[PDB]
Amino acid sequence: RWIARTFFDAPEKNYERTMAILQIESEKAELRLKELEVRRLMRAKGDGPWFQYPTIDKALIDHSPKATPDN
Amino acid sequence: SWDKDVYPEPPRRTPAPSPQTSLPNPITYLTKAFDLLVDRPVTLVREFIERQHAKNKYYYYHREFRRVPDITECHEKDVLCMFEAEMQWKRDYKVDQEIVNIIQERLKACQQREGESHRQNCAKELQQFTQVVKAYQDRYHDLGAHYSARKCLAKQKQRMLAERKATKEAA
Repeated sequence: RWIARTFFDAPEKNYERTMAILQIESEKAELRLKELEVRRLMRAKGDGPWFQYPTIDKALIDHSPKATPDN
Repeated sequence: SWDKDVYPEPPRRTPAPSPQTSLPNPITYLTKAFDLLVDRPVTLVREFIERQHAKNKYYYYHREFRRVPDITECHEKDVLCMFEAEMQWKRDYKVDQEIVNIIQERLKACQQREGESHRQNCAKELQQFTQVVKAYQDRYHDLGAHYSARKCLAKQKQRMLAERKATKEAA
């Protein structure tokens, strides 16, 4: 009884530690699988803000009266 | 102490030996000398130690648990449901192993008490032994080392589905 009193831990302490720790890592695993599914559909269709390789910037396209009428 | 209804004992049967002739009886003198040389001093020592025990009073309690609901009520993944489910199942597994230990100790004690006639007054305990161990062989046996709880419920479903097909053939 003295050994359990001065050194060891209650099963309540360890049990709730296990339960909280499973909650944490279940969040981690669900976010990881959701991450890779979001990544594969976002590479497939391209609608998302990740895989957008830079196209032409149209600010340099400056329409104006040219020399030749038929451009 | 212990309950007399979980570790049963038949009543005692002891004869009174009638000596035909008179040598007499070395073991009676020897057991009276044994009583006077062993039985009195160890009793006095134990009585002293029991008074030293009963000066103060310790107590230890029995740890008790509740009924967390099921594994049949837990969902697809839900790890904070399956955890309580499978720890409740594993504690049932430990206490059920010790049920088997109690029944097998009863069988051993029926063997040694009843003497050289085994089959008298040991039919009932052998009957309940084969009953509980048939239940154990049906329920926990052929799953292996990586039991969690889910292989036991899979065995449960597979066995009752096979017996459902058997009674459909028996219909």
